[PDB]
Amino acid sequence: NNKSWMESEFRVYSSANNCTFEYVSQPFLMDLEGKQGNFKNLREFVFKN
Amino acid sequence: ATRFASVYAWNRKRISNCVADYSVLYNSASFSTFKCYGVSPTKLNDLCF
Ligand SMILES: *[C@@H]1O[C@H](CO)[C@@H](O)[C@H](O)[C@H]1NC(C)=O
Ligand SMILES: *[C@@H]1O[C@H](CO)[C@@H](O)[C@H](O)[C@H]1NC(C)=O
Ligand SMILES: *[C@@H]1O[C@H](CO)[C@@H](O)[C@H](O)[C@H]1NC(C)=O
Repeated sequence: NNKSWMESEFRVYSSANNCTFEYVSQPFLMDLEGKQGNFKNLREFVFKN
Repeated sequence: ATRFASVYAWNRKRISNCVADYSVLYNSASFSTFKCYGVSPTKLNDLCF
């Protein structure tokens, strides 16, 4: 009906309590429409604590 | 701000991930009581946490 792709469900954690930190970036508009063909994005990350 | 919280229900706000200025704390000498324990009252702008 609504010709668009949008996130619907967040099923990561049931609840949170005694939290410590939270940060939210500015609003954006990413393209969630399915793309067919050879890969066009490669993202590399390194995490260390 | 215009309103504060109650003594028993003191409102706690977590300050972090933001650029901080402590000059206004002592520049405006409109506070009857201003006391820092374990931290220099005047050197608030020369400390990190
Ligand atoms: C389309 O968006 C409207 C507006 O929120 C919503 O009421 C409706 O349920 C949506 N339909 C579908 C199929 O997602
Ligand atoms: C993040 O997405 C979830 C699920 O769509 C939504 O409930 C929540 O309000 C969103 N948060 C922000 C800051 O957009
Ligand atoms: C939150 O967790 C920390 C880490 O164990 C603990 O020191 C603190 O007392 C907890 N706070 C509450 C309100 O449970």
